[PDB]
Amino acid sequence: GLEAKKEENLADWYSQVITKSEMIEYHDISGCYILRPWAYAIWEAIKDFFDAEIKKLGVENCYFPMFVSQSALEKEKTHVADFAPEVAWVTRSGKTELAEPIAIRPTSETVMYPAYAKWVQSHRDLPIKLNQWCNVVRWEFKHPQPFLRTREFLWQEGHSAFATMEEAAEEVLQILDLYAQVYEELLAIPVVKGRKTEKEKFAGGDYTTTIEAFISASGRAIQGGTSHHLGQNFSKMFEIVFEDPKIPGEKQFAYQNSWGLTTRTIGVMTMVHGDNMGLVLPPRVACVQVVIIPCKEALIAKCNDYRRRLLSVNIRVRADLRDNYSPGWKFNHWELKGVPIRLEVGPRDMKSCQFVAVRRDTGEKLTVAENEAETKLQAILEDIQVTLFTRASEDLKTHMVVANTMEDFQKILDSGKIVQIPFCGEIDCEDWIKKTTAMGAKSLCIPFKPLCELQPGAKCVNPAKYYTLFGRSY
Amino acid sequence: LEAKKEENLADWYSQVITKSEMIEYHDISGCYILRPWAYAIWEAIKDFFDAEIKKLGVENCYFPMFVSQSALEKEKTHVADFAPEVAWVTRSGKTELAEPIAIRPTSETVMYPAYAKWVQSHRDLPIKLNQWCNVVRWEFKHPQPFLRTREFLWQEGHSAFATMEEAAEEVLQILDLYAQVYEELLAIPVVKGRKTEKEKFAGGDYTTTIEAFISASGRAIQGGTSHHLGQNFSKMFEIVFEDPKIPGEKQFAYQNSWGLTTRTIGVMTMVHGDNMGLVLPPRVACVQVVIIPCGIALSEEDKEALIAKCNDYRRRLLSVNIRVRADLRDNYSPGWKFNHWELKGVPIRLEVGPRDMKSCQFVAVRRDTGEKLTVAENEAETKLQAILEDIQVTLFTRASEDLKTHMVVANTMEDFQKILDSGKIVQIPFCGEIDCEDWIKKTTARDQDMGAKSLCIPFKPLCELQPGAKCVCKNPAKYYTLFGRSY
Ligand SMILES: Nc1ncnc2c1ncn2[C@@H]1O[C@H](COP(=O)(O)OP(=O)(O)OP(=O)(O)O)[C@@H](O)[C@H]1O
Ligand SMILES: Nc1ncnc2c1ncn2[C@@H]1O[C@H](COP(=O)(O)OP(=O)(O)OP(=O)(O)O)[C@@H](O)[C@H]1O
Ligand SMILES: Cc1c(Cl)ccc2c1ncn2CC(=O)C[C@H]1NCCC[C@@H]1O
Ligand SMILES: Cc1c(Cl)ccc2c1ncn2CC(=O)C[C@H]1NCCC[C@@H]1O
Ligand SMILES: [Mg+2]
Ligand SMILES: [Mg+2]
Ligand SMILES: [Mg+2]
Ligand SMILES: [Mg+2]
Ligand SMILES: [Zn+2]
Ligand SMILES: [Zn+2]
Repeated sequence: GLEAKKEENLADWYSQVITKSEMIEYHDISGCYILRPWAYAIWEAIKDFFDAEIKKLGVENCYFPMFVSQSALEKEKTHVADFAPEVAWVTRSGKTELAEPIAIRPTSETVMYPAYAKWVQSHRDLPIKLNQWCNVVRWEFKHPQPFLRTREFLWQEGHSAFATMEEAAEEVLQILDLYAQVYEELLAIPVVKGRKTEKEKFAGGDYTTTIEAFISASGRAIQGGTSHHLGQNFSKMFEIVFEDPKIPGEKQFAYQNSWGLTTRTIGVMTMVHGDNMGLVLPPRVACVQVVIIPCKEALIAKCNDYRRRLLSVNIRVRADLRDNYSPGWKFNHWELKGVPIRLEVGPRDMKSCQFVAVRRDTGEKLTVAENEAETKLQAILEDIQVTLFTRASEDLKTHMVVANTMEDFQKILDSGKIVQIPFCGEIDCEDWIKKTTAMGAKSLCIPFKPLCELQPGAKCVNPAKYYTLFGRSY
Repeated sequence: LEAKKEENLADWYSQVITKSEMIEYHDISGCYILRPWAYAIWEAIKDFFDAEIKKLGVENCYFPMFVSQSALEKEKTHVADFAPEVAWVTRSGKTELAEPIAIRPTSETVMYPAYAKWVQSHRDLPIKLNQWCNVVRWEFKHPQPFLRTREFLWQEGHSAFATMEEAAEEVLQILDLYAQVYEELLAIPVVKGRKTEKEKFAGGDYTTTIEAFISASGRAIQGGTSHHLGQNFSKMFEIVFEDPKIPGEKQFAYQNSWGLTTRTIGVMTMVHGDNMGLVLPPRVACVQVVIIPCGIALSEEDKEALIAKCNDYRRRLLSVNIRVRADLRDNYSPGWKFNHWELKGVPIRLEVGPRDMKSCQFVAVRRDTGEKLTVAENEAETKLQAILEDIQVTLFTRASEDLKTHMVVANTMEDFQKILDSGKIVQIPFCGEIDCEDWIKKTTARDQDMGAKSLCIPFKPLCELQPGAKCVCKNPAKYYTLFGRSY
């Protein structure tokens, strides 16, 4: 039983939700968390979707080394100068000092791009589109939290190289849309697509696109996935060049993108859809969509007749026929785990050709005829998915509003909301917003489709260049 | 490709793995990039093994890569001989860590502390977890792409059971699955066996293994490992439960652990590769058939028609589940493509030219034999699928007969030494003592014209040991033991 309340102390509600759902176990190294099968299976569903989609775009899977040499990492600013403290360094094997220390990838640009330079000697050799599923380490400064901000995490990073800007620019938005599908269609989480401001964008790229999600219970936004156009910053840095097709002896630098998505997805799913009864799984990612619990031989045969029939309609179902646990225990158990539907069968319903289905999201008990099983259970699963998305949508609309001068901006921000405001775009101004609201508010993204069109000649909260989504964030 | 596999094995191997576009070199010694052509093979192995272990009830998870200094040293999980292979993170940025942290060389000390917390009663067993992950071992021995790399990808399975008989049954099920990966996927024959006392995982009860043979070097290699740990680790980490029906007794879990790595791909390369390059077994080839337009005089519409035919073969082949690629690139000649996909080891090259179209035929060329066949266009799905099956059987049959030729029996040290020096591995009567196995290693080095180590005690040796047979020292022999020079 979960005894914390998401409204009371978010930090202790989250800790008990991830542990009692058997998603997370704690490790003795700060910011490192064990992914138990319940959590890992969600990542695997995400991985199945994204991998298939990027494969349609021509991207191929690979695996590059985890260790990055001091020269390659230092080669040029993959990072900016402040990222250096988050890099973990190996300096010895056993008791023997390494001649030069080696770093654990915090990202793989500096591992991959020297090889890209070797593979590209003509425009024939482009595009290169590689993706890897792997683990990366960042010795994070902020307070660690499972799946939101971890010291080690799992991700996919995609790195693609092109002959022209226009090819690259198209992929950036293709990948971002796929990140948006993961959140919206898989995890039933609504997101805002946008571009990072000068201050918040990756210093190694030209522009950074992003999807931002909102976590009501904290009043904070969070970056869900990232898709950069690196332009020619890295190809100039690593000499990824090909020969001009028309002009003797003349070199062109490749255009590059890089994009990544992490297990942070699962934490956002938890923070958005979790309730005071525990985890709530969107059916699309639930490895168990229906759990069957009997409330011997006659009644179980009915339970297994339901479970074979549900498998026959491609529904992921588990029959919890264990005799060593009381039904009440099972109810609590699978509710904490967030199974979308509990299918209860008692002696009463069996004789009636009946059963009761309990949806995890709303709690309604539904009495359905036995014949009705595959058709009605799948209809409930799709309404749970739609219901979870609709509830989080209307929650996002409620907490994302518009203000046009600083005093109005703060009042909404202090009410636990994020707001789109007319913005200079300049770093000095964004710093000032950061400390005036302080607890300080950051820019989240410049939305592709802002709530309002910017008023003719409107000024920042210099003239305004764009409505920018601001808020307190992770 | 310049080098020849029989002349200089190391440079042939370096040339096959790079010109097949499997491997790229890194500036960290013993670390190698897995380009998509190699990684697709890993994915094929992964897809098979993963499905199989799920049938056995094993679940997938992911445990931290970092091992605290205290946890790694807290218990005797490994012999101190392994300490030099552990890589240590000692600082972030320029700030030294208060305590250094180790990179997982294996995950016992990370997992088993959590197993102890999760095991509170008999209800909590069995625990069967598997993780696909990367591991670091600062190898002293000569690193080689995929055979011995300082970072590698693997699967490690760790299971805990209430009873010994459950544990023991799984050890051999996993061993059998490893044997199916090598034999049915990679077409490599293997010898199942048990490791000698010297060669076993010191922390377990017994170690089973599959051993593979690489003829061109006359050297064997450990292809996969499956341990019964008994209760050695459950006692160290207190993975215990009280059976209420057995009041006053602590029930220590019976455990297994098992692992398989990207060494698989290197053995496949070494076993089936030839002087034209890689040879992929159809079962793991990410491209089973490459379609190449030939003979491209032709109007633009005619050329478009010939590409249309190539794409129609590609949809026909996809429709019966053959993995196919149409190399429709206009910037390379057909002859270039022939060589390119041969170096990559594609099982079947399907050539289509304009005369072939008008004739309603195509040409299929098998990578394993080089045989060219003219096939009727209507017969494409059935004939290509039949050839793919015969390639697979051909590759396994060749490597089988090669293993049979190079694995023989000797009952005297002098015969053992002579047979060994001919590039073979040998089953000999062996006492089993560690001192003796050391003796054999340095005598087979001294008296050679690299010492030989024990490979496994075969489950099914070639000959039965005679009553009162004595070892090749003077102690009696306990069992026929497979010996050889090894990677
Ligand atoms: N410590 C972390 N734990 C989990 N996910 C993370 C962590 N740091 C970054 N991410 C995620 O990685 C994705 C791509 O990595 P990237 O380098 O763009 O992150 P970032 O800009 O440093 O993120 P943030 O400001 O949210 O820490 C982001 O969309 C973010 O969701
Ligand atoms: N450096 C390595 N690179 C690739 N695979 C490896 C490496 N070391 C071990 N393996 C493989 O990992 C499997 C399981 O790991 P394990 O620790 O049992 O190996 P091991 O006994 O140390 O190996 P070896 O005798 O080759 O040194 C072995 O069966 C072997 O095939
Ligand atoms: C600590 C640190 C360093 Cl040292 C260097 C770059 C870093 C970083 N933290 C964040 N980035 C930026 C990136 O990772 C760019 C993109 N890499 C590919 C996947 C998507 C990702 O956004
Ligand atoms: C360097 C080093 C250390 Cl420091 C510690 C244990 C080691 C090791 N080298 C080898 N083993 C032995 C193992 O890994 C045992 C089993 N672990 C589960 C998967 C299969 C594997 O056989
Ligand atoms: Mg960061
Ligand atoms: Mg950022
Ligand atoms: Mg070893
Ligand atoms: Mg060994
Ligand atoms: Zn301003
Ligand atoms: Zn002996």
